Amino acid sequence: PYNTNQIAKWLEAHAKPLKTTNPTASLNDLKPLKNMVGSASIVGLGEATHGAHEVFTMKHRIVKYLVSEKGFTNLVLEEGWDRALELDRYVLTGKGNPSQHLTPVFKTKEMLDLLDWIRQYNANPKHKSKVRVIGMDIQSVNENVYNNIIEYIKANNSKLLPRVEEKIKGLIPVTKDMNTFESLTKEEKEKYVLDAKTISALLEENKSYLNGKSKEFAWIKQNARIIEQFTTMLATPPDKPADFYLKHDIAMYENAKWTEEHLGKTIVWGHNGHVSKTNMLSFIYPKVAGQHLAEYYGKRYVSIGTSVYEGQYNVKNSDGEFGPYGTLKSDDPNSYNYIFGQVKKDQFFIDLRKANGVTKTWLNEQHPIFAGITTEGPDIPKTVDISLGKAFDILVQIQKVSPSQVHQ
Ligand SMILES: [Ca+2]
Repeated sequence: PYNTNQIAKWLEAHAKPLKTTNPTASLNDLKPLKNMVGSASIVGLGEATHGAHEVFTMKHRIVKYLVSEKGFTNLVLEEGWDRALELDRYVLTGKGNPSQHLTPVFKTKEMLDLLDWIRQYNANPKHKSKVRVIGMDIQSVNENVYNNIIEYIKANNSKLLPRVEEKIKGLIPVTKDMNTFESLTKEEKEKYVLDAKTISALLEENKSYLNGKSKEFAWIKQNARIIEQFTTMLATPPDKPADFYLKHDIAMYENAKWTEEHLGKTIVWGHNGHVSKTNMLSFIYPKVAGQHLAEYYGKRYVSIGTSVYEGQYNVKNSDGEFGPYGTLKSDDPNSYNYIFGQVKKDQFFIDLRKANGVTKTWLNEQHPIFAGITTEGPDIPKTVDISLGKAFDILVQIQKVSPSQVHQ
């Protein structure tokens, strides 16, 4: 019968102290991460919640470390693939207005500082590599995605445009948002699902007449893949309600995999529930992106999760408004939050894969942990059971958080 008070002492002796959560502070305290990450090709970096300032800034510091010390060149955000096309343009050319395309919950100062740092890093002649910004989410398929396909066909094989031109013209108005598409008739969604399949099929058979062995054709093909991901996910029949979510994270997984496979060492930035190696969002998801990633990459995928203890965070209230209405209550002494919360350090990280004794056993058992869902409601659990040692390879604990600095 292990003693959780002793476990908290073992954690203290093996915890790597984090000096600050300030993005501009020295990266020296992150050095222990070099060997923890090792030669992994893709690292999941989760956020305990989407509404905490310190969580965002600490993740910013890690990206910084991974980019300048471990060769990572791609940041995949839990953001729409279409919206990120504009964020990528911003960090590449400095042109555009980032906050205009960021999802509402991410329209924050921390997010804009992260993007600005990436923009700066990319314009510095001393770095022999640039960081690309990709979006793995598909809550919509705006017109910019369609124009990429239109533009590439017009330029490489304009003769093919007729076969695609208004399949996309009809798809544009119904993919502007999930509500428009799901509010369609069963027969309608299926026709659009076919229109998307056809567009992708068209690019595939005319591969040789479109400079198919190139890296730009790879991009185009993926852009078309996004349309299929969106249409298929929302064409899910009512007799299989769980498939909406299964397909959702299968797509995010595919987009994160596509990035690593075509662009290199990648960083998957998203919620703890989407990068964990086990399903902690089982109350809605049959499987999450992180399980597909671990399943395909094995030791090539490293999963880092963040955890909290005390403080306040932004969350949507009983009226559905996003604000500083979240208050952490790590009252339960059996939860990972309370236990890691007893470590006498403001911030620290640790390699869960290196745990020994009872701590190792305890990490492989199911225990309560703050869920961090963006909405607070009667049917939304505030905590969920999870095996920390199975969900994450590395844990970063931040004892006190405050609300993200959401634009006003
Ligand atoms: Ca999320």
